[PDB]
Amino acid sequence: DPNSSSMAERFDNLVEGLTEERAMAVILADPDSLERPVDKYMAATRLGASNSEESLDVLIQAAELDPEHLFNRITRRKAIDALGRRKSPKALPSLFKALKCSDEAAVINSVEAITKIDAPLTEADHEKLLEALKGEDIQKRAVIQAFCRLGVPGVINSISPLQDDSNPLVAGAARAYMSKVALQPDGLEVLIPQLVDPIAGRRRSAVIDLGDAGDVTRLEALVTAPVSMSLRARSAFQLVDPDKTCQVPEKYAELITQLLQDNPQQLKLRKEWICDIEPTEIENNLQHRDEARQYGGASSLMAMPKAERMILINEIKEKLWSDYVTHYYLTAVVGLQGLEERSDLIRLALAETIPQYTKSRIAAAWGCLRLGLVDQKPLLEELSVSAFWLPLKWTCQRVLKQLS
Repeated sequence: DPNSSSMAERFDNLVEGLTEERAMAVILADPDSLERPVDKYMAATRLGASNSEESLDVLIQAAELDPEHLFNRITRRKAIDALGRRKSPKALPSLFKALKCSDEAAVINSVEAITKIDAPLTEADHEKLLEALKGEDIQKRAVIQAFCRLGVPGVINSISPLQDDSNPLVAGAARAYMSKVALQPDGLEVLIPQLVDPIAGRRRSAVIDLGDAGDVTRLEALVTAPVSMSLRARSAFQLVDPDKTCQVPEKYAELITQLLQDNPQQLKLRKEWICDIEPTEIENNLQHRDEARQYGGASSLMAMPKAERMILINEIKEKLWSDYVTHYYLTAVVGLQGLEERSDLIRLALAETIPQYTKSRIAAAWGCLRLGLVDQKPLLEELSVSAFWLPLKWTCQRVLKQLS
């Protein structure tokens, strides 16, 4: 319910799906013949949330849909995301033919789907997946990361010289593989400056790759990279809790804590990202498309003397509280600085059940500790056990054990 505190309007897209018996019926038909032809996409999405063997073998047929059509290739794409969600090895033959295809969006879906299934691939399978590797760089990067996560060392001869590909998106991936799969943790030093590259795609890539690499001594580098906390948290938990056991070793517990508290004034920010300490400049940066800029806006908002802050915070909030981006930096600034006057936002954000605003529950949980909001314990105790996302489940646990 954050549209109610909102001059800005966040519009959801609610589409009415199908049942399972109706989905199976329409997913293979010719869309020329269907009452509501849009039903052909929602049937793959719906059968991916199913569990029956009959529905899985219908998804395999939608994954083998004749691409001479335009309407059947889209449905083939969603059956392939669907077979990745189903995580059954029965899909593997379907997905490997998609590798051989022209529509390269179903190739990139099919690889990621094979990654999700995490089944044991054969020597022949590794070779077909290597054919996909010689596409173009956005596809190469998905093929390398598939070997990196599947943990497939036969292809070491192919990924190895990519480490010197000119595109950091391909090369970073190939160095991740060399660390994770071939156990040379040395290729990663390139990524540490790339965590503050002027080009946001490499900055995000570097966060992505350093977690795929499994070199936990890179954890401190993630703490301060101007990239979305969610990405940094996800990669940091791939290093400290590789098995998603919801337990961080207490040797790292403070380095994870400050990654998750995401203090904009202690992140590594270039001069161009830091805006002036003025009402309209804080507001552009928070509205910017790039997180590096946004951290600079939240950086200077904190820097503003408290009196004007208390109003700037308020006006910005009544303007954009439904913007999940602005909703996060507001919650964080209140909690990081301990602004007791805006204790209401720390409680609002922690109660936020709409999944988009999750990072804000993290900022709110750290704010309850900083502010001593012990009345929130029945809600922290709830998340400590049933919060779906690990960095959130773990944050509430840390706050509970030291909330007095």
